[PDB]
Parts: sequence; structure tokens; C-alpha cells
Amino acid sequence: LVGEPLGRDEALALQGSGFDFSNDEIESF
Amino acid sequence: LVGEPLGRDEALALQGSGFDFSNDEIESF
Amino acid sequence: AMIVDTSVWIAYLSTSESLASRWLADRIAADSTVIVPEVVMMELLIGKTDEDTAALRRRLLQRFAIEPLAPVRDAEDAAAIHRRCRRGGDTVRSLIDCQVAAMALRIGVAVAHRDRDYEAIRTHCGLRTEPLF
Amino acid sequence: AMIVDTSVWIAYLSTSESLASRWLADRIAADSTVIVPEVVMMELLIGKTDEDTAALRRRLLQRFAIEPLAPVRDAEDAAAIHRRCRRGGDTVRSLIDCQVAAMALRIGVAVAHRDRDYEAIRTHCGLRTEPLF
Ligand SMILES: [Mg+2]
Ligand SMILES: [Mg+2]
Ligand SMILES: [Mn+2]
Ligand SMILES: [Mn+2]
Repeated sequence: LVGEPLGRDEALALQGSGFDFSNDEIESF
Repeated sequence: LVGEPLGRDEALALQGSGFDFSNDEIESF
Repeated sequence: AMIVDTSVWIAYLSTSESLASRWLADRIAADSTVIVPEVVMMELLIGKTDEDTAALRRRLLQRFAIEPLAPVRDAEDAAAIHRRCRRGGDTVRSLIDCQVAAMALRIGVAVAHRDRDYEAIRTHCGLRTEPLF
Repeated sequence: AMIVDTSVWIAYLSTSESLASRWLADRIAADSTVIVPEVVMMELLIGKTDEDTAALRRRLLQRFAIEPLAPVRDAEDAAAIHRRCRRGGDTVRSLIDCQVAAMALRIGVAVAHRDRDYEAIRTHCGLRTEPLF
């Protein structure tokens, strides 16, 4: 299942919505 | 370029030929 | 037409104030072409465990061009890139970075990033980058 | 027909003796079917910077079945596997392990390994394993 691609405003609304890992962490768990 | 697949004995001869990283290091440098 | 590395997407999702985040927000606002390697998609999809958040991020990346790796060849090139960098004194911290770089060199685009790994790859392999520290 | 994870190949190539190394030597000597995911091939080809060693090891792996990942799908599944394990309390340490598991579950084979990450994936997703600690 892949939903409908986000519209532009929808995409922008995800800025700052959160991520559990830093990039460093994601490259070395 | 990919050379010819190793034969059985050719393959066996590479046991212990060396690896710079443990698996844990491979998964996180 | 460029590749946006995981590091920038993470910045975009993590804060609204960093250069990387602001840069991507601008690119999204301008409807510019963002190339999303499948390995970048993969890294982004594990940042939140909730399946509904994951599904939403899946739809976020679907807005852009998701590009699959070239089977076998990108992986070989990625390892070749890692070895070359290491001979040059730089150990690239992620093979996924090397796959992204292999794809970029293959299709002839630059990589936007916030990860010094790509500047290492630039040094030894020539990769075009837009660093966003 | 089974997948041999990077961890076992490393044991084999490393100068140390171990059960994993003896296990792969036996399997190679028996002409048993070894499945080589491209991402495992990639990991193995960075263990030595010397290009002639890399080329020789490329031929080693070419002896067996180099199995290509399914474009987009294996990556999505890898991420789903990582999320599922993380909800269950285990953070899998490499997305490459998750891609290997995604392939194994897709084609229906076990994974021989010396990496607890696959035991976590086994617990949460049912992945068949042959642990070689
Ligand atoms: Mg990376
Ligand atoms: Mg691994
Ligand atoms: Mn990196
Ligand atoms: Mn692992």
C-alpha cells in the first residue's frame, strides 16, 4: 500500500514533524 | 570488469586471506 | 534535478531552522525536482515506528522521483568508491552514502547533503555536492 | 538454498579460526547452494582496499548465485522490518541486515549468520536462521 503522493502544502507541513535519529545515529546504531 | 567465477579449490584458498573490519565495525565505522 | 541525501531530509524533519531544512523547504516550495534514491527512502522510513507516520512519509517521498538502484552495478561501484576513499585516508561511514554517490555519478547529478562523508567522496572521486552545514 | 550473511563470510575470510569459518568452508567444499544478496557482496568487497583482492573476491562471490534485490519493494520491506523490530524493543543495527531479511522472506530461504540482529528479526518477523556463534 502506497497512498496518494502529498501535495505541496501537505509536504511543507511535515517540516519539523520529528525524527528519532540523528544522521550520525542512523549510520551507526 | 568481472573475472571468471572461482573454482572450488580456488575459493577454498581464500579462507583466512584477511578482512580489515569485524562485522560490528562494518555495521558502524 | 538533484539527489537529496537522507541527512538533509532528516534535517528537514527534525527542525525548521537549520540551513539544510530551510533549503529543502525552499526546494519543495518551488516544485523543484528532487531525486530520492530508494536507499534514502529506506533510511527515512525507519525514523518513526508508527505505521501511520511511516505511511505519511512514504507519501511524502512519492511526491518526488523515487529512483531504484541499478541492480548489482551500483553496489559494485559503491564498494569501489569506499575502497578508493579509504586508500585516500578517508573511511566513509556508511555504505548507503556510497550507493547514493554511485547513483549520482551514474546519472550525472549532484548530491545535496549535510554529511562530511560526501565531501570525502567528492575529494577522491569528484562527486558534485551541495553541502548544507 | 540459503543466504549467507556478510558476518559468516567475514569469519571465513578473517585469519581467525571459528565455527562460522569452518561452516562456510564445509559448505563451499560441498558445492552447496549459497545465495549472495548484492548488499552482502557490497559489504564484503570493502574489507580490503587492494583492487586485485577486491577483484578476486568479486570472482569468489560470482561462483555462487548473486541475487538482485527487488527494486523499491525490498527497501520498503527492510524499513517495515526495522520498524516492527523497534516496536518490539529491538533496534536492528544495520538496514543492510533488514534488506537481507526482506529478500529472505520474499524468496523463502533461511539466513546463515553470526549476528544477533537476525535473531531479533527472527523473533518479530519469523525469519528462518542458522546462527553460527
Ligand atoms: Mg548516510
Ligand atoms: Mg550486517
Ligand atoms: Mn555518512
Ligand atoms: Mn547486524
